[PDB]
Amino acid sequence: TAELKICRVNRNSGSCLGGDEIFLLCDKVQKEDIEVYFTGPGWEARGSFSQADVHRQVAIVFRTPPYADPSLQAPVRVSMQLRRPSDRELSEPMEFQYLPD
Amino acid sequence: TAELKICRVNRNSGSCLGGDEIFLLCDKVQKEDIEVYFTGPGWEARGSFSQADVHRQVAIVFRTPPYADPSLQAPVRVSMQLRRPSDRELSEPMEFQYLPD
Repeated sequence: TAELKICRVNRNSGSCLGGDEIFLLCDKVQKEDIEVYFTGPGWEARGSFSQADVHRQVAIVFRTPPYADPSLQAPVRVSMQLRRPSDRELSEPMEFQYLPD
Repeated sequence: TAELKICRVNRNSGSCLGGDEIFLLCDKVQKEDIEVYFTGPGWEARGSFSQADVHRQVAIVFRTPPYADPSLQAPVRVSMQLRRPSDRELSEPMEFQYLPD
């Protein structure tokens, strides 16, 4: 919200086993102070990427973490958004669906 | 090379039928003065996108053009570069494999 805005992603669905490469275009973030959060009832994990994975401050390339359930028979919706660890500011969520692999 | 540089892509392969969504991260570009130049023996096609697909001057999301031949029975490797129409500037080539489809 406010400052944190996801402009586009390459995909918004993905295996519950994690490891899907995600291209996230956004407004200015600071590689040193940024994270990509996945949230749902009883669960929360971050996408994996390095400061190096943040492109010109307006793009993040990371891998989705595995969902809390690897034995998913159907899709589970989860909120994916930018988190600034220092102040916990969150971007507006974007629906992500972990599906059965 | 110099002005033009492709930093990262979501994929380096796709249907010879074209229309695959590509996320290309690059050094700074002019949206009105930028194109994605696919080149091959006696062939050159272009990435389809609008100036709105250029995210903050350092990213382009485009649909690949179809390959010269739809009857691909094997993968064919072609070039993929950034091009700046105004001065015919070219970035170094990145390989892109068109696949049978």
